[PDB]
Amino acid sequence: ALINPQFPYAGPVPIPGPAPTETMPLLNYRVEGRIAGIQQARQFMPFLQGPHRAVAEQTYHAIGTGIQMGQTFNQPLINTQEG
Amino acid sequence: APATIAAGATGELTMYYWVPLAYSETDLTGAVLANVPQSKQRLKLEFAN
Repeated sequence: ALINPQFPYAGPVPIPGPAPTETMPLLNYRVEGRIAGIQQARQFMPFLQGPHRAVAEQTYHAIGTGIQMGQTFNQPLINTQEG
Repeated sequence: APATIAAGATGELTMYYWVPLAYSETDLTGAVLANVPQSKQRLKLEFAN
């Protein structure tokens, strides 16, 4: 702010002001609020809580069976070298 | 300004006036502080007709 003498800035907005209204009042709000609809315990989703496999491992079962059977052919006898 | 304006002619004139507030460029006696109010100045001019 600058004040300049001799033209000085009025020393106030004075008493000639026009009170325009008495509408100043905010009427307090008084209220009762009830949000009470029956609630049912459940919601349907496509899927909740699953941690789906991105790849599975290979998996398997097992079997064996049979017996011990055989047809054989042997090497001929040979002269013994030494000993 | 043309010394004479003959019948049917149009003359062109130029005039300058200095309206002083301050006495001179170095003597500010009479100068006006105008940055101190919103109140307006009035420079009234009445021209020839």
